[PDB]
Amino acid sequence: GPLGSSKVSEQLKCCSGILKEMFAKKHAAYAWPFYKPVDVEALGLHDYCDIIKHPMDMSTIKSKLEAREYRDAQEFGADVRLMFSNCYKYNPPDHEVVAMARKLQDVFEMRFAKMP
Amino acid sequence: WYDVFLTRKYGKKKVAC
Ligand SMILES: [N]
Repeated sequence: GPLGSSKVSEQLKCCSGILKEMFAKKHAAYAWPFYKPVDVEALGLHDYCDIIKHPMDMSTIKSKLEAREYRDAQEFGADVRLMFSNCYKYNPPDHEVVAMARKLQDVFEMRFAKMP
Repeated sequence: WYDVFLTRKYGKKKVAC
């Protein structure tokens, strides 16, 4: 049968829809800690860069996706998961922000599991 | 949002909202 050529382009369209959902006001009560880079110095989190090698957040992910800086859905998903796994490394497991991260990550992973 | 006063005061995240 005929060959195709647009797997990558449909993957990234799917990714923008997932990010749009993640940014939706419906999730704001638990998504807000992930909107913007952790302001390490302003917040006095002097140990953050001792624990976290590569900070990531959804505004940065949005900027990268809209600047075409992801090759495919795998690269987009890796940054999303990096931002969550940073949260889990830095904060205690019973911290309020970890519960918020796990809830938002359910939103992401549910949709990321689906075929585009 | 973060309670910045308290986040700085204890060097761990404190949620304000
Ligand atoms: N909060």
